Amino acid sequence: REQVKDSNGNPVKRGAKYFIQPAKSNGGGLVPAAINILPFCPLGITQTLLPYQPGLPVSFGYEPVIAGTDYIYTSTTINIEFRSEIWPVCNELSKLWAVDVSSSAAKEPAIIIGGERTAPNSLFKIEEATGAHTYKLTTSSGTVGTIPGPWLGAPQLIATNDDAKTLFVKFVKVD
Amino acid sequence: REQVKDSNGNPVKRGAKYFIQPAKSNGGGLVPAAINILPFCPLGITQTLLPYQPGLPVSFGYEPVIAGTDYIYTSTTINIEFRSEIWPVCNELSKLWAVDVSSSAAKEPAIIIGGERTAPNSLFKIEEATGAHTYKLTTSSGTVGTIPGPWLGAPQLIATNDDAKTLFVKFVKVD
Amino acid sequence: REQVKDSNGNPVKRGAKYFIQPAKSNGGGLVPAAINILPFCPLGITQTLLPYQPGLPVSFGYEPVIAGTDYIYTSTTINIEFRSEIWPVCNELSKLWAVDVSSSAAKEPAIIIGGERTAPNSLFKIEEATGAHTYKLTTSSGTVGTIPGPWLGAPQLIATNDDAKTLFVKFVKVD
Amino acid sequence: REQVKDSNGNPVKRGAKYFIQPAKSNGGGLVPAAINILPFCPLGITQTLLPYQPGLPVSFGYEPVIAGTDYIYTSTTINIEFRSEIWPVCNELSKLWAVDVSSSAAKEPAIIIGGERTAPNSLFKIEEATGAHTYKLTTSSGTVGTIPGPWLGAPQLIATNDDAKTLFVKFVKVD
Ligand code: 68G
Ligand code: 68G
Ligand code: 68G
Ligand code: 68G
Repeated sequence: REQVKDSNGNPVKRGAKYFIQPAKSNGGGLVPAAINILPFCPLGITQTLLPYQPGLPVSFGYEPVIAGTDYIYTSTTINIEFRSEIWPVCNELSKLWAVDVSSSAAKEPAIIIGGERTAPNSLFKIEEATGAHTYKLTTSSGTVGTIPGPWLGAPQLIATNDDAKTLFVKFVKVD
Repeated sequence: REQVKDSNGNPVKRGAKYFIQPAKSNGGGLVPAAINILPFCPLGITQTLLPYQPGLPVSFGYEPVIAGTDYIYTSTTINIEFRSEIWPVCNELSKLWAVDVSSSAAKEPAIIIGGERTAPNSLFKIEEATGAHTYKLTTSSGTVGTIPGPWLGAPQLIATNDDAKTLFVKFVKVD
Repeated sequence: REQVKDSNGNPVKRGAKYFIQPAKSNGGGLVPAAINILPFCPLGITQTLLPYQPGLPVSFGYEPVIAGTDYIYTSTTINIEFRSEIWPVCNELSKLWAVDVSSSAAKEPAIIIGGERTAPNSLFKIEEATGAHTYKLTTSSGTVGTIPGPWLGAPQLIATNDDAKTLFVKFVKVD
Repeated sequence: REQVKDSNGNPVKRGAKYFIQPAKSNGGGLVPAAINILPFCPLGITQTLLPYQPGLPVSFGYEPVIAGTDYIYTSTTINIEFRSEIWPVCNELSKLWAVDVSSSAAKEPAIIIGGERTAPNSLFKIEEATGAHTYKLTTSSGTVGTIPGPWLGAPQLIATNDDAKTLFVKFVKVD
């Protein structure tokens, strides 16, 4: 396991703010977005198609434990949380990424917003991918990938074990 | 072929306005509704969950042809069009029901709003079912049925060969 | 004070279901609708422009008191409440009509959905208007009238003391 | 007239892409946003409340005329256009900023999206303010200012002669 690095080569700091930006793409960062109409909670996660939109920042925290370091390592379980002062819907749910485990979850389940910090579906690992400062995210339900989503076909995050669907990302420090 | 009858026993007249109401249901009539987020045209068709809502009016017209008669007969191809002065979106498409034949069409294709009068996918038949006063609609892609749709699970219309999904309806003359 | 009558001449029953339908109009009954974008709660009340839409039913209950009668009388304070099994937004607020008394209320304040049963802003009286089975509604902030609202200019309910803005209605028993 | 300068001291070039960002603000750049519900075209312009969102790019072009120079000068009439491949609504109107001159225009009219290049209401000037690198925009209806708008109070652009409402901005060169 190695220090995960941001897009400028510096190791990623626990609790600090990063945009997640899909490598080698015309569109922008990852953002919350409704994936169902009504009810529209929990929200899904999509890549915006808009080129200079950087994403909504997130920060990473270890779970469990790791009373050692202010730095994020690969292959080690974290929670991923959106960081926003404003959050005008879905307020009874958290901002933690989580894999949909509801009774309507799809065979490749959507990644939603609203996990509980300790529940197994909220745990991710960051792993090295082939590509400088390029990574992938995994979960116990599969690797994070995409399919075309409901907003003009923008990529929507799901968990999948189809290798051709993996989402490759880099982490861009919020400055 | 028999004369199709409205919910008061009278023959259904070509060009007059009817609500299409699902038989044996605590919900209301059939209404346009978005089935996709963006783009949201073409519109789909959904049964409203609200009990007192009668649906949006439609009318029926022979296609092709038929100049013998004022009435609508079973087993005979017609167009079905919503009738509404107010139509604030998807103005580039008609108000004619049609089966989705677009490149993204599901295996059980949605019934969408926007057909061309002579197009094959715009032709329906009315057929008798058991009782009442009760009918079904058929197209060359299958019988009109429903699945749970994006508006709190409200039934959404589709063309299907699954007999368990048949939507049984009555036609309520508009005042 | 007199028994208020429905559109079919029968006195109005406490707790029973009625559509409120503006007299002498091309459009339909009164319905909840968002009057602001975000936040969209509390909901406003508009007249739908769609001709055969009857409104969302309401029922009237005395407040205070009146331990006497199953019948609604003029000039006597009631609450007005929307009656719907389904209510998919604004759930932390009631379905009682009320006059907006928030810090952003307009000089002619909107009628909103969400009053508290005993608060003074949730109290209405039904009064006779010139017209058979025609009434108006009043509140301590003024008579219920309309202005053009945000949905294609559909009439939105407000409280006003401008006599030219009064909304004249009839009560149509839900059958 | 002076050469207008971007937030890095370089002269602003006609036709190149800039974000317009409000000076001294915890919110982001300027973006199209619906200001009316239905119809929702034309779009208005709002400052986003989200801190890391840079706004949607614009570019500037002389109108009329001026073929001496590549750069944008103060005190000189230009068009301002949003620049975006993705434009999923209001396609019947341009991406040009304009002052609302429609029959429903407020006393301090909204700045809307959809002007005609030669139309008077589509002409702006850039003027210096105090520091930085800081400017304002003016039109023949007044200076561009803001009021709290329909998206959680986010500032919405309008033309005004109220000096207390002046929006002070910098121009951030798009990468
Ligand atoms: C429900 C709540 C949400 C959506 C519907 C939606 C939804 C979305 C969508 C609109 C976009 C991501 C997809 C995309 O790239 O779109 C690209 C941009 C467009 C397609 C053009 C503008 C779309 C407008 C804003 C929506 C019009 C609503 C239509 C008319 C309603 C149709 C309803 C039918 C059922 C009839 C988006 C984005 C987006 N969202 Mg979103 N998002 C949310 C929720 C949140 C939310 C709580 C947050 C934290 C403040 C949040 C953040 C956020 C950020 C930072 C960003 C982006 O940069 C965005 O990519 C962006 O482009 O915004 C313009 N979102 N969020
Ligand atoms: C886009 C355009 C459309 C929808 C999104 C939509 C959509 C819909 C839906 C709302 C309903 C059918 C489903 C139902 O039973 O719901 C029942 C009632 C509700 C679910 C509660 C009210 C929902 C409100 C009105 C909309 C809120 C939208 C949310 C906040 C957007 C968030 C989106 C996320 C992605 C962020 C409906 C109906 C409905 N429609 Mg619809 N419909 C259209 C389009 C039309 C249209 C052109 C017409 C001809 C005038 C038209 C008519 C029409 C009629 C007559 C009726 C009904 O009686 C309805 O069943 C009804 O209950 O209206 C309240 N519609 N139409
Ligand atoms: C937020 C929640 C709501 C709206 C936005 C909205 C809103 C509304 C509106 C849509 C209509 C009343 C005004 C009217 O006559 O419209 C007439 C019909 C149209 C203009 C065409 C269809 C409009 C579609 C459904 C909405 C598209 C959403 C657009 C694309 C979003 C634009 C967002 C911008 C910011 C970018 C309406 C009606 C309406 N509502 Mg509404 N209503 C609600 C809320 C409720 C609600 C909780 C209930 C109890 C189930 C409820 C009931 C209800 C009933 C029974 C009825 C009607 O009969 C309605 O008049 C009707 O025509 O529905 C189609 N509504 N409700
Ligand atoms: C209709 C079309 C539009 C809106 C409703 C709307 C609307 C808006 C709003 C949402 C924001 C600006 C205000 C803001 O800061 O909000 C900040 C973030 C939020 C308030 C949370 C997310 C709200 C979600 C995305 C929409 C939910 C709609 C509700 C559920 C509808 C209920 C309606 C009731 C009547 C029933 C916004 C932005 C926004 N827009 Mg917008 N915008 C448009 C149109 C466009 C448009 C054509 C473009 C060119 C691609 C476009 C771009 C654009 C960009 C780049 C950005 C931003 O960065 C934004 O500030 C942003 O934060 O996006 C999330 N927009 N655009």
